[PDB]
Amino acid sequence: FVPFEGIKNDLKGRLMCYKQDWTGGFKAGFRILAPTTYIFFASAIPVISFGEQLERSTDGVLTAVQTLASTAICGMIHSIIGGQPLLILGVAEPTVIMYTFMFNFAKARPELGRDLFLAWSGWVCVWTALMLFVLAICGACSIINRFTRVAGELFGLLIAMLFMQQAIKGLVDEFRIPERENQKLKEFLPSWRFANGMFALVLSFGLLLTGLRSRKARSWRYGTGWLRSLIADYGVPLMVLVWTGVSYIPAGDVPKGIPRRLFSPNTVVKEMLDVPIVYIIGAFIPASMIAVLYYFDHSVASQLAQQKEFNLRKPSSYHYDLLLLGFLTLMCGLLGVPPSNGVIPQSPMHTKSLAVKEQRVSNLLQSTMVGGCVAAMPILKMIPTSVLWGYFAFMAIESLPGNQFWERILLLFTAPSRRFKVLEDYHATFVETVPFKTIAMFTLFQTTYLLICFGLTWIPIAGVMFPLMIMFLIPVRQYLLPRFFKGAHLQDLDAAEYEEAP
Amino acid sequence: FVPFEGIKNDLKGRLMCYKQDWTGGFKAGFRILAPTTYIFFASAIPVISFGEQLERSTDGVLTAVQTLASTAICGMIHSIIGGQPLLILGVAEPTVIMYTFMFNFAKARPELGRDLFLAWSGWVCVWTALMLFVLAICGACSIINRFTRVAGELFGLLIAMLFMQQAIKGLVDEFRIPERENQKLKEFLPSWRFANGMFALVLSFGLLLTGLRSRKARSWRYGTGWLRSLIADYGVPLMVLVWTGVSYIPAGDVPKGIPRRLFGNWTVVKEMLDVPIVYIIGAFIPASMIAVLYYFDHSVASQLAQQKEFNLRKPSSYHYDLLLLGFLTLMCGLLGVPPSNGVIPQSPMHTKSLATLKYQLLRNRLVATARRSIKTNASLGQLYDNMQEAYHHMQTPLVYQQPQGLKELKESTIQATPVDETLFDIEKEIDDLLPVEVKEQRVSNLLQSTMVGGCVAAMPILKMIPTSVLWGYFAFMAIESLPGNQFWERILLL
Repeated sequence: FVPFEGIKNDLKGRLMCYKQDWTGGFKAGFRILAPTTYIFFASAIPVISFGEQLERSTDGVLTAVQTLASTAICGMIHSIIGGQPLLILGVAEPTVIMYTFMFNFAKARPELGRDLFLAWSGWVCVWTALMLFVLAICGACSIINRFTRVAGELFGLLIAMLFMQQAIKGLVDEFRIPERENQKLKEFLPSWRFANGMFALVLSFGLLLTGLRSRKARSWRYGTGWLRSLIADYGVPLMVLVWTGVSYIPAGDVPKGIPRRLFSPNTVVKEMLDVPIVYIIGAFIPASMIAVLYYFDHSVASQLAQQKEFNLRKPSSYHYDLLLLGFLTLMCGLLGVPPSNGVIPQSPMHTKSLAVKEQRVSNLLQSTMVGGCVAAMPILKMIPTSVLWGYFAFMAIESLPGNQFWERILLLFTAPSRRFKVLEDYHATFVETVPFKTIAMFTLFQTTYLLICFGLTWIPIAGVMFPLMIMFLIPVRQYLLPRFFKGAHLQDLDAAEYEEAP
Repeated sequence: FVPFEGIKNDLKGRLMCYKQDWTGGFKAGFRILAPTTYIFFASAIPVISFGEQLERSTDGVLTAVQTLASTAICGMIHSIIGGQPLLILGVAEPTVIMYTFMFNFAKARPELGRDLFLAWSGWVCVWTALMLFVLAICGACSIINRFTRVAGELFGLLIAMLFMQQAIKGLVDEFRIPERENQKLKEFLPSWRFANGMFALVLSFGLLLTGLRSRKARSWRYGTGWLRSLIADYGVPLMVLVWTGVSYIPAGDVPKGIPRRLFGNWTVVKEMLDVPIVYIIGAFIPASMIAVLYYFDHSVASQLAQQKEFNLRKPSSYHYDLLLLGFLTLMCGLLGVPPSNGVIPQSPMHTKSLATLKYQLLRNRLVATARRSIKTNASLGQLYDNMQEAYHHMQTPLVYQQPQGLKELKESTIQATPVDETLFDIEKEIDDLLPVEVKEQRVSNLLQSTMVGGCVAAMPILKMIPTSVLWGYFAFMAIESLPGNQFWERILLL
């Protein structure tokens, strides 16, 4: 834990390949575009969905333009001066949740209001950058090995639940009058509101079901190899386009705003000095919580992108990456946009697509395209919001497959006389090596923790504390769990490597 | 092609399993209700839709009451004295089309007009009955044997396309204005028309998708076997009820008719004699067309319910079935209702449901016997003989064929392995040595026909069903009319 040691080590490790990285990227030629476009489509649509969530949750202060710009800037900078180019940057759901909490707090206070929300957010980002610098300097990244599977899987399921809740909220709001739209428009008549809601249900469920079916095209039997690969890779953007075109079918027989489409339109230092000093101090709380969230997620995403099975020939840069994230957080705060952090499963998808051809080019190009999406905002404003709610549900459902916590929940909800069906197919090792009752106790404890965190998320002010509960899982797993469980049981239940059996 | 030879052979063949048919039907208790309810819904929904279509296109002379009564009476009579109880009788779309043509013709003739439409229809039915009698007596059904598998696969695909086209037409009509309702109503505004159409789309697609998914409940890792069997048996009726309930959720914020909802017999002999004799003779033309259509439809439906893959132990009655169809057509014409005939996919679906019923009964019996034997000796070869004995005891003694019997114990199964329960799972292995067999009987057909008959008295309950549910079920049946026919598989592989 010698100060600055990790940063110097990572800088020296990565400084012997910079030219090699760029040249290898250039040598890839035009064949490097397919992974680039694949990751670009994997990253842009979720970012637009988060932007729409912010727009509906920030009264239009933050929209898809801000999230797109933040993603582009942070990604390109991480490409140029980052330590782990394979890591994908963007605006993630936890950041959106923290910003929603911050806005809900700021609005209720006449001192700050909606006009000083961005200034307060920038102060929060300054504090977060300070804490990230402190963490990177004090060598806290040396203990990333303690982020055991339990915490990662619980956080994944929590994010999936948040996505599902957001999709349901969007579908429910599709039946109502938007808060900041004229109420005398013909499209907001009760008949047209009901029609718009029903059309939104149709479009969202069509998108969701077709995407889920298309995810598994390479296991189909019809069509050419290149077509099957194309479907399995781009079923998401293809379905988004198809259901947009479908949404345009009755356009001639219905009012202009049927179905509803993206509401997003086509420096804040001066206001920073106007924030009362007391709130500049009070920005410490959300700043600390955001620092915790980032310290978790960036490290976990880098780890996932740097799995040993990839046989990567270049070292890791956890400390330098955290320092660069602190700087990026500061700059995003100054520019009045939400900060970005490493994202999942975008980084592992980028790594698998590059399978390895490590370079700083693919990420740079994909971030440049995500930024250029801003210049095409008139094109993006053709997408209905029901498609975005369907996409939220799609992400929620797709977070589950590789999660052992979800599998153990399913085992819990399986009838006793039916575990042979579970054994018949692929499964984990703890099913055979561990007694069922211990698995049940573990799953009950994990589920209780997850529901406690989800319920805390609903608290208006104190609900900004869920990163603390997530972080508490490290000391709990370290000390309390061994008391109530026995060695190999915990080791197999909380293995760092995904084990499967035939 | 000797006169009466085919009918005599069919009657001789069937008369030696009649009491066996009834006793087999009564052997199973209420467990026979699952095939009965499945087929009852499959037969009632299309008949109600056809009745509504006839009511719209026939100026209210023929409604769903007539089609329901025809289906019920013809089904009961066939189930009692049919000859092939696996056949399901009902009013088919071709009959609807022909009756629509006949009404459109009669309405333009002042001599016939509208009041004399049913009498002319009855005379057409009399001619059709005579033609069917001639075809049955001369053994014209022998040509049915010549027709190969493709001759039935093509017909099945044609019926599937008809059902899908009907579903799409209903969904489209949900968006437009009915030609009989009051044009100046709140629920018929353009905005409310669009809302109704979109709600209908939601309801129909939900019913279709949930039914298709619940069809496969038996191969699930979750729930108790009793619950999985209940779902796999009554999913489609359950989904009909569930989505009917869902359609009522927004009822407090919409006009009266959003979404759109759905809504005995007599004798025409007296007015039959009032028809002038230029149309009694003129009925020969549509009579010949309907006779040929029924001759083809009845036979193909009967032979699609008797595929060789099902290993049926009882003979066929094509000739006697055609004779009874002629008699039933005469009766229906005299009663002033459209005639019934063998309908697909209802008949192959009936056979499949009965096969599944027998398979599940056999699986339960063999699992119970295996569990009993595993405790006492369980020698893995003394247990298999016990299972074979249980199988043989369960079967019904007949005179034509012999039970298939449990198939050979696979080499891999024995090589993998008294008997160690840890290395012998009954559920995994029992499915691999069970033959395909059909629980043939006359009780399911009679109960389904009686339920269709009671639907006539249960109209106020039927008034709550939205039409989008009907269209979703039509799509489900269309997908059911190509459940893996070799023609469809070969088209897929291309």
